[PDB]
Amino acid sequence: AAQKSFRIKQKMAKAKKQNRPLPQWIRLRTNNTIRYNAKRRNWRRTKMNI
Amino acid sequence: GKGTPSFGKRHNKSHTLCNRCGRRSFHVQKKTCSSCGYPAAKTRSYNWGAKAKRRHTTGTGRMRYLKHVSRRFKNGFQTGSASKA
Amino acid sequence: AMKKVEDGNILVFQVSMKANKYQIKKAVKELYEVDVLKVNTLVRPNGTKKAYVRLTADYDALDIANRIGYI
Amino acid sequence: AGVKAYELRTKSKEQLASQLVDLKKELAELKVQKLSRPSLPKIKTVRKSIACVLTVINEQQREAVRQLYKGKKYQPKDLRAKKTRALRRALTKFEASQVTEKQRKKQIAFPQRKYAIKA
Amino acid sequence: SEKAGHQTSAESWGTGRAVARIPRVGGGGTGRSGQGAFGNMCRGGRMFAPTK
RNA sequence: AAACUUUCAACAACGGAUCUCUUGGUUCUCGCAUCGAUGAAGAACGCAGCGAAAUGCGAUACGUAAUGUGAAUUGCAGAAUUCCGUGAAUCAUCGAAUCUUUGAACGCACAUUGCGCCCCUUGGUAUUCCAGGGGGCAUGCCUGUUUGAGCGUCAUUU
RNA sequence: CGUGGAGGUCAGUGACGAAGCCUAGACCGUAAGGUCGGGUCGAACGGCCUCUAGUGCAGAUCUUGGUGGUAGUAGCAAAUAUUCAAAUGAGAACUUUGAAGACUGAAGUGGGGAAAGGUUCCACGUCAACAGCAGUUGGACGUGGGUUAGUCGAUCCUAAGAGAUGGGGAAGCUCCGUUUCAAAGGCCUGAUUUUAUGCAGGCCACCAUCGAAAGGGAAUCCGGUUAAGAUUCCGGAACCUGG
RNA sequence: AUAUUGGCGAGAGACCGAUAGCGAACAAGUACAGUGAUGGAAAGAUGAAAAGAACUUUGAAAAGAGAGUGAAAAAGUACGU
Ligand SMILES: [Mg+2]
Ligand SMILES: [Mg+2]
Ligand SMILES: [Mg+2]
Ligand SMILES: [Mg+2]
Ligand SMILES: [Mg+2]
Ligand SMILES: [Mg+2]
Ligand SMILES: [Mg+2]
Ligand SMILES: [Mg+2]
Ligand SMILES: [Mg+2]
Ligand SMILES: [Mg+2]
Ligand SMILES: [Mg+2]
Ligand SMILES: [Mg+2]
Ligand SMILES: [Mg+2]
Ligand SMILES: [Mg+2]
Ligand SMILES: [Mg+2]
Ligand SMILES: [Mg+2]
Ligand SMILES: [Mg+2]
Ligand SMILES: [Mg+2]
Ligand SMILES: [Mg+2]
Ligand SMILES: [Mg+2]
Ligand SMILES: [Mg+2]
Ligand SMILES: [Mg+2]
Ligand SMILES: [Mg+2]
Ligand SMILES: [Mg+2]
Ligand SMILES: [Mg+2]
Ligand SMILES: [Zn+2]
Repeated sequence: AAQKSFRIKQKMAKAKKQNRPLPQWIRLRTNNTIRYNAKRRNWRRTKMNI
Repeated sequence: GKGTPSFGKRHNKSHTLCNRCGRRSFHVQKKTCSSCGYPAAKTRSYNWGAKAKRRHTTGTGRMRYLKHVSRRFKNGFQTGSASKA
Repeated sequence: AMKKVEDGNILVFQVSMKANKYQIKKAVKELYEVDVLKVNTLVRPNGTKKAYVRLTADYDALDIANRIGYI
Repeated sequence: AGVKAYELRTKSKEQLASQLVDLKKELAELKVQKLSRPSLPKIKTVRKSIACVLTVINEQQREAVRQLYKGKKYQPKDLRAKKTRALRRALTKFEASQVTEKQRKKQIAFPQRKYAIKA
Repeated sequence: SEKAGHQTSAESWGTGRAVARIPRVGGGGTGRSGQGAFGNMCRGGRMFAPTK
């Protein structure tokens, strides 16, 4: 949809920011259990339903 | 071919985002949220949907104002400020 | 953006979403006492408002660039 | 470093506004360097100074208006007590202890005496 | 707890599909869909004669 | 006779049972009574030197002010004068403030960041046009003020 | 006979190895089972007298999880089809360049769009997984860059319709109804120029709002320009609305 | 004087012990499917301390063989048993 509403574009931007792997230095912190960004999204595997 | 060949035709959205719930359940041709019943005054919730109520009841949000009520009650709603002993 | 400056006499700024062309115009005019020709805006895909500003011939974008402090 | 509230309390409005604009200017000038320099923690002190200065301004203003309405009723809807809803809507002790003439007379006549049973 | 193993909406698939007649959870696409519940033998189902 | 098949044993495999742990859960008892038009519960979007989440926060944005404690935080660099001190801390406490866009949601609407109106102020040679800033404009209801309407009706005029 | 827990007792056992696990090694009982030696391991456990129970598995097309024989088998065969040399690389049928042979044949395998998709676009590095073979390649992975309007659209009007207010039903969430049984207003003109604006006038009956990215509608073209943007930028030349 | 699976603050158990116990001992009402009402998971444990394997050698590289820390690498981030 080339003609899209501002709210949709806002969601677009947020998703684009969220799509990212871990800032690696997290894995060094004390008592860290995080391993990978389990909530990553990909445009071929899981549609947004918005 | 009522199955797979038909499934190719579905490209017109019926529900979109609710200004209140933000769940994409706003049936447009009726102008009504399914989850919130947005245009209506009160929230749309029912007693049989236990999990439904549990997914939205109080305490699952930020409680931007309710969190400090207990603190204020404990301290008796004092006014003024400390005294710098 | 750097190319734009020394070629088009253009400055590039990121501006708060609530701003509008009038507000950018007046703000630049008083922040840098430069005379502005026109303002041209858009929203980048990351949700920030990018504004190109074109200054009249009486001023040099490059000359004020290093004065602002980035070059 | 940064500014300290206790000596900021002493200055007057004009000095405050001038200081605030100086701090904003310094913030922008430091921000522009930040994008080229890989890392630059001096943001924190500047922004906290902004916060402190604005807070001092706000206290000064509200104190002034509080004095201006001091000692007379009907002061604005957000300077009085934000206790609750119910507490605001309940009776104040003045009327809560209001009693009819008949009741007051009867209580004065026959108060509950204080007695004991040993002998 | 009284509500043990019942906070769901399962039901039987009935015969004819070469599976057990245990009631099973609906839905789909989440790994939990299709397993059993409500049974003393089901994983995560209620116990026998819940202690009162 | 080998290979092949089968059984058992040692070692190496696949798999995570068993054993032992537990900041969790479950039930019982005791005490307390505190949400919201001064804008609640809830939602969206944003905020960090280096962040995706959880947690915290609202353009004063992992926070400001106030009090107490009295030397840190930590994954890396930085800050150190703040160390016999109106003073570190993602500390504790918490009475002062900010509180984006929303939300019963309140100028009119909303699949839009749409369209109004009033007051004060600033510039554009301006009461009328354009623009910037600040403050305003819901409904039902109660008491009161002010202005009204009806041959419903009273008196008084010529 | 055995199991999870409880009261008592053996001043019970143990980092000089408790619990568990393996052992065609041993002993005891008809059995349920118990006991020992050897290896492995690393932190608690047992006997006896009593108490209590969510207490003993082969099955239930049982439930969850795991793994086989089948088997390196079925198979990987529509859309006419590929070939030579060089370059790159450890590696080349599958990457690039050149050379050749081909097809789509303008109701195209071409050039743009609407619904939807949401960074796939473009650049740099890179191949653990994905592209049911390969892979130096990619719509994959990692780090970044990129979308510019007075004139293109939305917003503006109304259609089929939806829907407040005045009102009337219903115990009630709420239902009807759209100019309806309503006291449903703003408009010009001047006046005063203390002065904001009532005080002078006259006018007018309909009477909210939403509802089209293909209906109605004010206005822009040409050349050039990037890795990616253009009727949006640059250059030149115009037009509309409001004052 | 009585009720109370909600809220807030406390105290306990002949309760369960990671397929049990709330569904959730973890970034759980999250990941995920459905237009929607709704449906809804899996996943706890190296070691006292990272001391998380310097250096050599074969390999394009992943890796391997040595060397080394550790009481143990029959603990090597595919980490107790
Ligand atoms: Mg259709
Ligand atoms: Mg439809
Ligand atoms: Mg634009
Ligand atoms: Mg054996
Ligand atoms: Mg042993
Ligand atoms: Mg141990
Ligand atoms: Mg049983
Ligand atoms: Mg069995
Ligand atoms: Mg049997
Ligand atoms: Mg079976
Ligand atoms: Mg064959
Ligand atoms: Mg074959
Ligand atoms: Mg075939
Ligand atoms: Mg044609
Ligand atoms: Mg195209
Ligand atoms: Mg393959
Ligand atoms: Mg391969
Ligand atoms: Mg591409
Ligand atoms: Mg209606
Ligand atoms: Mg319209
Ligand atoms: Mg034209
Ligand atoms: Mg293009
Ligand atoms: Mg031009
Ligand atoms: Mg060992
Ligand atoms: Mg071990
Ligand atoms: Zn909703």
